[PDB]
Amino acid sequence: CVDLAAEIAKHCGFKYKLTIVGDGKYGARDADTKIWNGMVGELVYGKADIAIAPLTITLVREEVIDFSKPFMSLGISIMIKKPQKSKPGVFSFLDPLAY
Amino acid sequence: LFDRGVQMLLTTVGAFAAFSLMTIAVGTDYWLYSRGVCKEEVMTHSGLWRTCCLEGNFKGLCKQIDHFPEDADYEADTAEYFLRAVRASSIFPILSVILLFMGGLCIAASEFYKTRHNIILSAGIFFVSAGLSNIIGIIVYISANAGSYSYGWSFYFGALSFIIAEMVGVLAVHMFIDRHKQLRATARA
Amino acid sequence: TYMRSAEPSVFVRTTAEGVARVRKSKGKYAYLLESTMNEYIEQRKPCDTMKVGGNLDSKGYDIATPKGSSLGTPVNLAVLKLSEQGVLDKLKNKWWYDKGECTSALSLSNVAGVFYILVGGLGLAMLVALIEFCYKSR
Amino acid sequence: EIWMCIVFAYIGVSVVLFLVSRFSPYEWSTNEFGIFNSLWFSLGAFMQQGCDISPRSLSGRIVGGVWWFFTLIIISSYTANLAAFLTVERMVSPIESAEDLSKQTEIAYGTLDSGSTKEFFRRSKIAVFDKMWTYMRSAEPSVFVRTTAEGVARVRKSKGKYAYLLESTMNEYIEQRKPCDTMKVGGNLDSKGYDIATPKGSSLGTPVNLAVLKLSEQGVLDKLKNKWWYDK
Amino acid sequence: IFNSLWFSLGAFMQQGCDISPRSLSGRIVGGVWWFFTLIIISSYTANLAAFLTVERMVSPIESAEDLSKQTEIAYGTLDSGSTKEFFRRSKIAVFDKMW
Amino acid sequence: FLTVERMVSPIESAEDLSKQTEIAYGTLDSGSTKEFFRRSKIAVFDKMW
Amino acid sequence: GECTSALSLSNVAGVFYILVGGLGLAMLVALIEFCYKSRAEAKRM
Repeated sequence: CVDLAAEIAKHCGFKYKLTIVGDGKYGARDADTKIWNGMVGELVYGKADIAIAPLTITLVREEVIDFSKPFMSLGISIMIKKPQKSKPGVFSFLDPLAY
Repeated sequence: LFDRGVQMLLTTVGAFAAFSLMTIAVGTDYWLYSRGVCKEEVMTHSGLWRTCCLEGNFKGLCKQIDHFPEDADYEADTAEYFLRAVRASSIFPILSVILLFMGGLCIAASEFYKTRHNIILSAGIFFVSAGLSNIIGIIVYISANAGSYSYGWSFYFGALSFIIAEMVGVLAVHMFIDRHKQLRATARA
Repeated sequence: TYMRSAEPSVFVRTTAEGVARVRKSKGKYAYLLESTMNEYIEQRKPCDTMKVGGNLDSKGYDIATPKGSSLGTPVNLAVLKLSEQGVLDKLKNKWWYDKGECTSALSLSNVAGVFYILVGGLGLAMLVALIEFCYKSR
Repeated sequence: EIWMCIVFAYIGVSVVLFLVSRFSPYEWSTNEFGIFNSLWFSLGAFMQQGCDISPRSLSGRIVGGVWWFFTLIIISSYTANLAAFLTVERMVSPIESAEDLSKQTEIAYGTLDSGSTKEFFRRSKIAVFDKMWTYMRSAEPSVFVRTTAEGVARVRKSKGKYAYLLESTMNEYIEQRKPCDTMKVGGNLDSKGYDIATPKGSSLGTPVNLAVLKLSEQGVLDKLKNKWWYDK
Repeated sequence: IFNSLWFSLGAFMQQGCDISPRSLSGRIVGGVWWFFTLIIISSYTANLAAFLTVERMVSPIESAEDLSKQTEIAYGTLDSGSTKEFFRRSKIAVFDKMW
Repeated sequence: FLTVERMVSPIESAEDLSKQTEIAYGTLDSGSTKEFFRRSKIAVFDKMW
Repeated sequence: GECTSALSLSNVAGVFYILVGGLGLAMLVALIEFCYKSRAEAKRM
């Protein structure tokens, strides 16, 4: 994102200052008090002018702030351990021919 | 191979030598010289039960061998669990020791009531079975380990016990062969 | 329906623990997460985790701007320009793959089965011979 | 351990065959399988060679059959593993070019920590050259070495695990120095040249320029290089 | 002697034998010859398999010196030019042998 | 025969596609696919272009 | 829409067919010989 921020400023020709959100949250809405936090709260309550960060484009976020077109697409994947060498079975000498 | 007095004493000393060698092999923990945790990585002299430190910070500290590791052992098939069970209990080396002792008792029992020629055959069968049990124990131990190293003197004490057990088993069956020959020779005459 | 009706619970408190749980299961656990995070960790030491299959769903990461701001528009064209120019792909390749951190003799275990069969056959032959001798004696 | 267990199994099979073929007096003899003959039969069976006798009883035939199966599996395994050894040895391809070095990662390679060779990789546009630069700039510990002399010993110390990139003239000379344990592989990555330097406006500019060309065409330069690189 | 030659030939080709030695020394000879035959035939089959699997072709010429040492392969230059004059005026032994 | 068949592995990714030459590959005469490769600075895609 | 490592039996089925065909041919040859020998004996005896 630092590289992307540098490229974003170069295109539009504006100066910028990188900062880390103190809350350390991407953004959510409280169920009771209905107050946003994280990155979303910074842009909604005017603590920053832009959020160049891996912020998911979602329905609830799109209503309160404006999202550019996704610079990176993704989705749910499966993580498994590497297959690794399997210890041969006791009766592994029959392997070259099918049962 | 000849005479009768020599064959009996040779069988007796061979049986006793095999029994003592196998008991030492089971009893002494010098079976595998390999790097491993003895309580950093350090060369250790292992056995069937307890791997022990060698040339380390605290030499001579002996610790039991971890046969069923905890803390997410990841499990495996029932075959691997059976293999670890045999390796940990060492049912086959212990069975070899038991068979050697039973063969020794049978050979000793041959002096009393020598007319029961089947005792010699029993001793021969027991010695052959003890050799087979030693073979299975060695194979199981090596397979369990395979999951730089060198084998200690107790491993080769056990390997030498198998050779003597079969050699005594050959003589024990040979003695039974001649005893039945003596019966046939006198029956015709 | 499988994970809800699973014992023990297969839900991880945090993403980092889920990475460790896979490495502590030796292939008995599978973790589901975003593809970008999976591709990142796959390129990290000791490189024992891999990503399989396609994406179950489709999402996107975007640059957020306050509502009613003048920078909302030029940023949106900036993302499109870089994507078509290949800048975005190069930056992903740079921070994911460019900066990523990723015979033998036959042992006794390969023929232990044939050894066991041989010894069992020897034992069976001895038992058969003993049974025959006992029957002939009787 | 497989050979040890083969010997042990051979002894056990021979003893068991002798026992099951002789112990019963009701078969007394009817079979020529003594302890000497049993060992010979077992040895001939393992070598898959013809036998002058075969077991006839049920137990003896069981022993013979299991020994035959064991022998067949073991001989097949030995031949297959020998074939695998020889084949895998046959496909071993030494890294004979910069492209081959780039495509691999087992052998580490670095350059001087400060010099013209290091800067050529950084400002490069060929596909292989930038790939090498990306590899070294992101690697721990650093493959770059401050001095060539220390880095030269790194190749010898690392028993082939570390490769050094340097000038071809020094590569050829270092290869010819004792103990001659290091060799130059592949072709030159770029093209440079050693020139005689003269001050601007000096009267020795043109004659030296024509002198160098004269020595190259007549073979003096080639003779001089071969004298101090190969003959010496 | 004739039958011993026949026995050894049959043992090497793994084709059985009408007679087998009965003495201890003859059996020792037979056993060591059988082990030798087994190892050699397995090695031959394994090497043939390795050959047929992986195909390697090499050039008879790999350097300048190899070209001059042999004579089965011919070599020459242009009728008149810089490449021909180089060999004519060369003083190194390797190039002078080529010229 | 058997070892060669085991060594045979079919085409999986564009990286494997770029290296081999037995199977030719081509895009449309126009459209966004050609301009992707032409503007592609990626060495994997640059060599295919 | 509208849409391993170990050797399989299919690779060696032909040799099985050849073996069983040879067994059948041997059985047929044996029966033919037996029938011919039986025919010869009855006429002679």
